Amino acid sequence: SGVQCFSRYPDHMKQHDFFKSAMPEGYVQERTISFKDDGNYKTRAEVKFEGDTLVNRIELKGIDFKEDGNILGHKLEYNYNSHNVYITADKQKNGIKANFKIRHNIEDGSVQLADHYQQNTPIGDGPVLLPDNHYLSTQSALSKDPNEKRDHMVLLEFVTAAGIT
Amino acid sequence: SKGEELFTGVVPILVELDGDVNGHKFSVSGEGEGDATYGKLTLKFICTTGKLPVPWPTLVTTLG
Ligand SMILES: [Mg+2]
Repeated sequence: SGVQCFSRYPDHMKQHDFFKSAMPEGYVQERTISFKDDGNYKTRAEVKFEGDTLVNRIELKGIDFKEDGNILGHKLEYNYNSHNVYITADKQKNGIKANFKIRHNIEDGSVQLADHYQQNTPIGDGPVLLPDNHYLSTQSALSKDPNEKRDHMVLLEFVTAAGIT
Repeated sequence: SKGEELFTGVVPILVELDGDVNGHKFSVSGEGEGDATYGKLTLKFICTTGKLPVPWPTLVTTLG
């Protein structure tokens, strides 16, 4: 979710790709992630090229978590459900907003909702694409490197823009 | 857009996070690559400060 510039925009939707349009100077991505009946994350990221490399630098602050809730109690399964990211323009800031719901599977079979609210604004002075409403269809697979003993995550993700004819 | 010509091939990715959740401070470093032609991302993340104080899935949208 951090480098949505890697989404596949169908050719007929390429005029709606804010994320690539802000490159190489990049964008600021901010979120509030509200865990139902628990705490929240606030995140601020700068996504930009450093040479030929796409860099995502993030500061994350979490408050109001329950000591024995699903987050600090580590009660969430190591897996991930498919979801859509709903994007709208934010013309007043020459960027975009997004909203979506993540459902984290709890180890008892229940679900921990994480409501996501997102804002992105360009860093540079080049023109950017302000999109019509659409969404990103996202599928993610989490795994472990069997030779890795540090605490780690391996992620494979596929993202495709959709919602416009 | 001009920016999109930057994405027609495989692009290396670096991710760096500093976190503080309920006073539990931690950092994560990630590496991998993306291929927007296919909407495809592959990344590996390491908690560089020791054990991650929150579940990895809760960081996917931030780091991925
Ligand atoms: Mg239009």
